Amino acid sequence: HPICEVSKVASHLEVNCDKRNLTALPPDLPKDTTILHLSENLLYTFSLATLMPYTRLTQLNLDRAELTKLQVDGTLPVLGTLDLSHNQLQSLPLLGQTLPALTVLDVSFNRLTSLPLGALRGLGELQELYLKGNELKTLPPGLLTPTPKLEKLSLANNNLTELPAGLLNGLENLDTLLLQENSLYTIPKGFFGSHLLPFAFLHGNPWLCNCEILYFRRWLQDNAENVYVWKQGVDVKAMTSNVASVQCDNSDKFPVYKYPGKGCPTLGDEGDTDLYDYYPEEDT
Amino acid sequence: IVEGSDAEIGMSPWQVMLFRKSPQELLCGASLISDRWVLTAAHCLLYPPWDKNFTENDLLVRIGKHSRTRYERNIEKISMLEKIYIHPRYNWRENLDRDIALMKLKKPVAFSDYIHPVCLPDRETAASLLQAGYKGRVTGWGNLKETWTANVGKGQPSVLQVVNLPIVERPVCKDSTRIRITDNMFCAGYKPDEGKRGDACEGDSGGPFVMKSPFNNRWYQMGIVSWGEGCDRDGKYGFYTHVFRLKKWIQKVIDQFGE
Amino acid sequence: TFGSGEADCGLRPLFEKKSLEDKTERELLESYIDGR
Ligand SMILES: *[C@@H]1O[C@H](CO)[C@@H](O[C@@H]2O[C@H](CO)[C@@H](O[C@H]3O[C@H](CO[C@H]4O[C@H](CO)[C@@H](O)[C@H](O)[C@@H]4O)[C@@H](O)[C@H](O[C@H]4O[C@H](CO)[C@@H](O)[C@H](O)[C@@H]4O)[C@@H]3O)[C@H](O)[C@H]2NC(C)=O)[C@H](O)[C@H]1NC(C)=O
Ligand SMILES: N=C(N)NCCC[C@H](NC(=O)[C@@H]1CCCN1C(=O)[C@H](N)Cc1ccccc1)C(=O)CCl
Ligand SMILES: *[C@@H]1O[C@H](CO)[C@@H](O)[C@H](O)[C@H]1NC(C)=O
Repeated sequence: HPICEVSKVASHLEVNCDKRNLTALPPDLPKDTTILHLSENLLYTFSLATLMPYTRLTQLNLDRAELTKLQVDGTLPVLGTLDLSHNQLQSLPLLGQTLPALTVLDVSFNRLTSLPLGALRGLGELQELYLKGNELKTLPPGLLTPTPKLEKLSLANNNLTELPAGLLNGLENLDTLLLQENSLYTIPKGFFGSHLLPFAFLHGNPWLCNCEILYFRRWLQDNAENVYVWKQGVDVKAMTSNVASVQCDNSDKFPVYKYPGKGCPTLGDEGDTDLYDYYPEEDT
Repeated sequence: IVEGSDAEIGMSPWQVMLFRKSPQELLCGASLISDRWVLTAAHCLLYPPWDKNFTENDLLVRIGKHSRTRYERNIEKISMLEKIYIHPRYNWRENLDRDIALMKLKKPVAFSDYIHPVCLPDRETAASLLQAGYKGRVTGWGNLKETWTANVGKGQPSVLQVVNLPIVERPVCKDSTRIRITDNMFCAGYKPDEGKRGDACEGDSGGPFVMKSPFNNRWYQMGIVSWGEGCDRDGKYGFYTHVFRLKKWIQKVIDQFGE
Repeated sequence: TFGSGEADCGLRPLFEKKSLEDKTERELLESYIDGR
């Protein structure tokens, strides 16, 4: 009866206020609402505090509503998912002390150009971070420190030129890393650490293949089967790996995983393997 | 595992995969005995004859897996090694006597439907279950055939394999190999006159040989896949490290340091 | 001195714990009876 659509299944409520030209939240929606969709509205400015009630709200969708100012006021101790993608944010909202239960944060496609110091300070129990499509150029040392449980990190389509040598410190559970389509030319010393990365996307970058592109040289070699090329959703990037997608100077026929360091220092430290032959034969 | 079958989900929760970081390859198998202790074969880490010598920093431990190669979302757990302990009297020079090694995870692992510890044999359980004819069970992602020579069929499975094998009496074990046997190992497999087949194979080492107590219904790890000559060859038997006999050395390191 | 996990060991969540038996554990159980 309101302006939105109210539904259910189990002890959860789901309200859908998409594309309803709203400039604020349609007052008095089920107090037991768990999911809230306010997509494609006109919330140039929004107040979290305005949701203080509905104490069973877990998922909040404020995408495509051209938001430029989010007022982080009240608390949503049960909010877990938060989509702020496709908006006009120019500075990242400090959601630490406000959304303790958050596990998924998508601030993809906004107008972020850099990240605050203690950006994520507080949301330590976070699992997925989406920042694809912004214009970030550099990252803070310890940006993920507060988020040790992180499993997925998307930094594709940004203007990054160089990554913090110790960005990935901690992150024992990280499995997907999207960095495609940036302006990266080299990878720091021990950037990937000892951790195993199932799905990495590094294509669409101008990799400067010299003598300090060797670390990343062997890494590509070892993780050849873990490098994929992003196509789109529903695809499940678990379809045919492709380490050749990472190319020198983004130059086609110049895969980084096939670049002899010719006259480079230390003839045995970086990319010193490939000593024996192997003949594998697995099945369906 | 040769002549085995695909394992059921969570059927061998204690199954551990010994992963090599670079190049990325499955080396051996192993088993979980506690939230921070793994048990595998010694020669999986050290084998001077084949200049094999893996240090903590060269490996990873994948736990709670089913598929041999697919990363499994929120099913498997990847842990790093804090310390490797190979039996100080492991005989690599001749017959891999005391083929055993303990690994200490850098951080404890939480259990799940897929990740659980197996029990180690005690005085009575060892004496009760280790009898010729009684069947044990071996699991592993190892080769499905002798891969060093041309043979029909695939080399390694896509899913963890399982096979049930009868414990063979020493005499039969001894005279089936020219390799010198010790009290620290035992062999198992079907005899030429039994009809059924099955045996471990390369890549299966470290994997556990487990038996279920008919008394308390708990699964105990009686052995560790150690060696054999060929895979599932008539009149030939697989040899496993006798876990119980080495119980005193396990206890001694496991319980050595505080925490 | 410690490990952690025993007393609970050897009991599979998806099986013993749910009082379910896997497809071939019987093979093992029938092996404990003299086969003549
Ligand atoms: C399996 O692999 C291991 C390596 O993968 C083998 O161990 C390696 O052995 C060499 C010995 O040749 C070690 O050499 C360096 O360390 C020794 C000191 O040893 C002790 O302290 C180390 C910590 O610093 C530990 O890592 C060791 O385990 C041990 O406790 C130093 O004395 C050496 O210095 C020498 O060389 C430098 C030049 O670099 C000179 O300045 C010195 O004067 C001296 O001559 C080395 O720095 C090596 O560290 C060690 N690596 C590891 C991981 O332990 C292991 O032996 C092998 N197992 C078998 C049976 O082969
Ligand atoms: N048919 C079997 N059940 N085979 C089990 C072999 C398991 C395998 N082990 C092996 O391949 C070990 C290493 C040395 C040679 N070897 C063997 O199994 C061979 N018996 C040769 C040998 C025996 C005794 C002493 C020295 C050499 C492994 O760890 C995995 Cl790659
Ligand atoms: C990022 O690169 C794009 C593409 O050329 C450009 O339009 C934009 O101005 C760059 N952003 C910054 C902050 O440099």
